Amino acid sequence: QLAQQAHSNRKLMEII
Amino acid sequence: KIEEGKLVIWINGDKGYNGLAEVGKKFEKDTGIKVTVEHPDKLEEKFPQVAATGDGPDIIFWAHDRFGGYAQSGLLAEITPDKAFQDKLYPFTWDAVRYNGKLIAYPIAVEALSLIYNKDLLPNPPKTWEEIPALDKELKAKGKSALMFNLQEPYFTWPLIAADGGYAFKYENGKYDIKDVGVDNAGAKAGLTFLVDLIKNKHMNADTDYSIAEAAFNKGETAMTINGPWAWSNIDTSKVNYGVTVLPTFKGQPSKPFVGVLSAGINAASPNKELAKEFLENYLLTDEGLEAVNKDKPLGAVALKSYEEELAKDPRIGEIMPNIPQMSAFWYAVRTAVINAASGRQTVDEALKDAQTNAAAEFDQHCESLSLASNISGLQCNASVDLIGTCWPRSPAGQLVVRPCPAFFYGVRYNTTNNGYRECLANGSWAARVNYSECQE
Ligand SMILES: OC[C@H]1O[C@H](O[C@H]2[C@H](O)[C@@H](O)[C@@H](O)O[C@@H]2CO)[C@H](O)[C@@H](O)[C@@H]1O
Ligand SMILES: [Ca+2]
Repeated sequence: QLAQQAHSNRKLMEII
Repeated sequence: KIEEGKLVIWINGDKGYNGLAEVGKKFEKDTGIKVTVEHPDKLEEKFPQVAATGDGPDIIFWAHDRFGGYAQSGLLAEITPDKAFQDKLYPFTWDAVRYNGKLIAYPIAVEALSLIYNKDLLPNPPKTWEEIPALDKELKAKGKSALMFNLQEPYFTWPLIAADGGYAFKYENGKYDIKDVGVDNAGAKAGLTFLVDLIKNKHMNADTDYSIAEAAFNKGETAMTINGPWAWSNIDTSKVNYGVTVLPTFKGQPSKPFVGVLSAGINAASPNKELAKEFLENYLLTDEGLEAVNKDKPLGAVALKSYEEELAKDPRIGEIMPNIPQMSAFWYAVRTAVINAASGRQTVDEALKDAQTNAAAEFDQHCESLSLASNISGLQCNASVDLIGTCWPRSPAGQLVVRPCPAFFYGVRYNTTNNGYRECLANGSWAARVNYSECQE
């Protein structure tokens, strides 16, 4: 869930 | 590119465009210049989109509140009527189309919303908003309703929002204070709360648009509507027996509709400016030209003195709007607030709090302070907070900028020893994208 929260953060930072 | 040697005119489809086209046909017969009148939906937003490319109509017709933004974008030609022509129109109409010293449009008509009512259903119209819920109750027992009007456009609800104290921008020190917005004060809250309550109690439907309201009034289903003089022509046809009167009071205070001056601007990229001036001054702004338009759809009150003297006898026949560039932010703020409050998506409080922010959207603060020891000559990117919450300082154009990674991001630890990277472009805009690849989890 946190490691998933991290993988989901990556995708965000990658766009922004 | 705009075609030389003809005139293309844009006017909203609710106005007397067929009457305008007849003035155009006379201009054609006398000059051999084709005049084409067009009426695209949402023209007020389409005009700046098309015109900034050097395309669009020769002449654009809208209420004056949009024209300051157009002029600041360089989209409008300065107009050049002689003092004698200027004298034929009311002073205050010229004031409405003056922006930063210059006349930017010709005033045509003065537009104000009124209460339109069905005399057969309602021989005496209510003097107060407060009596409308009871009236609706009586009318519902007969399978009718008291009131339907366009809830989708804030122009129609503003009169009630403004009645007890709402305002757009405050006139301070001889100018509109763009920081002093009044969409979220007690009076605005009270007006909008009333509207939401009308809806909560099923006296009105949140989804009512222009067409539901017009059809409802004209089929004899609702006793009242709110609209401008352009709408009268459609009622005339319907043979509902209608009256027109002042909007009712709220908490004992008159309704306060924002008044528009329908105005005609000349596209700065037109190669037909002298033709457009001739058409406007010598054909449209005459008794005969305005009569041609008025006969199609009523103009209400007009800028031209000689013709207004005839019209003022009509029994059927409130503040002038600013023309400032911030008016479109204001209208967008109120539109959003009204739709959100009416549909229950937000409370009145929430909606109008967001409206205050959006109306003053040109104005965050903390980021600007955190690098005010800079003195840069030439192009610069201003202090800006990115979508992640990272503060980018005021930087020279043409430079890569380096800021540490956020300590927390969505409640997540990051090492602030790592950096993110953003280019301040050669033109002084920030690159749209930030490189955050290095901020490891
Ligand atoms: O509703 C926001 C809208 O209000 C005014 O637009 C009026 C226009 O003045 C009238 O000529 C008529 O056509 O109806 C419009 C509303 O449907 C403002 O002029 C406009 O800028 C604003 O967006
Ligand atoms: Ca429309």
